[PDB]
Amino acid sequence: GDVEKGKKIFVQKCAQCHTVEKGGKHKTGPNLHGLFGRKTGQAPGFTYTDANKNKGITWKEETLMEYLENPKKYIPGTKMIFAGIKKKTEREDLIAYLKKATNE
Amino acid sequence: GDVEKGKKIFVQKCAQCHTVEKGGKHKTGPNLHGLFGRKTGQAPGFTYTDANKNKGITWKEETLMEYLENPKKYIPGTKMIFAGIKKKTEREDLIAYLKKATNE
Amino acid sequence: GDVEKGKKIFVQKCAQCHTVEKGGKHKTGPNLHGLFGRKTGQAPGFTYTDANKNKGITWKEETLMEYLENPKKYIPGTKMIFAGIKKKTEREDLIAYLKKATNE
Ligand code: HEC
Ligand code: HEC
Ligand code: HEC
Repeated sequence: GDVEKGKKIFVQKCAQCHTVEKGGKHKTGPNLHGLFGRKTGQAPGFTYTDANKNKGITWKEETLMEYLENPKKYIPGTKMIFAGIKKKTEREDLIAYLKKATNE
Repeated sequence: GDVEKGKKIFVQKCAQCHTVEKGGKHKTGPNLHGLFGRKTGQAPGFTYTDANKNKGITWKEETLMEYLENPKKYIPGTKMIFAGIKKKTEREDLIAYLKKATNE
Repeated sequence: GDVEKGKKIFVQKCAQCHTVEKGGKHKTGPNLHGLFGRKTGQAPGFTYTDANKNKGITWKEETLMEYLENPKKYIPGTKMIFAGIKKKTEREDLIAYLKKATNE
């Protein structure tokens, strides 16, 4: 595989939601560092859909090749954009900030 | 709730689509200034889905807690990304612009 | 139509995914230069959905007016955000890059 071309593909189609560096930050999507040889939905600090959290497979060339071809087909129920916040604590904190920030 | 903590959440999951400050601009989503105590779909100058426009509830701790847990469940039909432009005149202006810029 | 207003509409609701200038880059969506008088899904260098690729209509005021009011109704199956990579080649390159970058 051509790593050089890979980078460019990532910048145009993935970077908007993903970071790859170690210690990288979470955005719309989880940080991808340490992806290979690891099971789906295990990036620390990120809240996945139950589907991505339980797909159960290990990310590698074969699995990635099939997933990236059609994510929704490989993992029915996965969501690429905001679909809500599960943790009650998280929602509470967000709402606290909102009651303050939107009340200038 | 924790205001600080909530800000990091907003920045990571909401900022790309929402502004909170008074007079702040609409983006993909409506500016959220004066959210609390206001009825759904009432931000001046933003075109909501008929669903969000007519949900008929008032934004507050409880209503927001349920909505943020699962947006589309609370307001079936709500759209997070471009789903079209209702106003005929707006589509006309936009098209006149494209007619100019894409042929230049 | 009012081009000046049209430019404002495009900046707020289209710019994030589309460029218009000749030689413009492809982002989430395809560069739109040369849109008028061309068949759907004909932008060089962009991988459209089979739906957008074969809608078979010519982009003109009449067609755009309908499309812009409700895209998915006009072209069912069309996707506005990442829905997968068709070409096995790109997937291999992307995966080769990830293999390196995510392993820092
Ligand atoms: C935002 C609009 C995204 C774009 C564009 C891309 N991805 Fe993504 N990805 C996104 C989210 C929110 C999620 C999780 C969804 C869920 O169901 O919880 C993901 C997840 C992945 C994963 C799996 C990670 C894991 O299981 O730990 C991979 C491997 C992945 N995304 C890859 C990927 C690539 C390579 C992209 C560009 C081609 C890409 N994504 C774009 C959000 C978004
Ligand atoms: C990203 C979040 C987008 C936004 C916002 C807008 N568009 Fe888009 N558009 C996007 C994609 C990914 C695609 C292709 C979808 C597919 O099925 O492959 C498109 C396509 C168009 C087209 C047709 C291009 C062609 O036939 O060659 C047009 C005419 C178009 N989009 C226009 C457009 C305008 C004017 C927008 C704002 C009002 C707009 N798009 C937003 C992604 C996104
Ligand atoms: C991307 C686009 C987003 C993201 C990532 C978030 N929201 Fe927001 N939001 C968006 C839109 C286009 C709409 C309106 C949808 C429709 O018309 O059906 C909204 C609306 C809200 C609302 C209700 C506003 C109102 O009734 O006046 C709220 C309270 C809201 N969104 C909040 C919100 C928060 C706190 C987010 C982060 C967790 C968030 N959104 C993300 C679009 C988008």
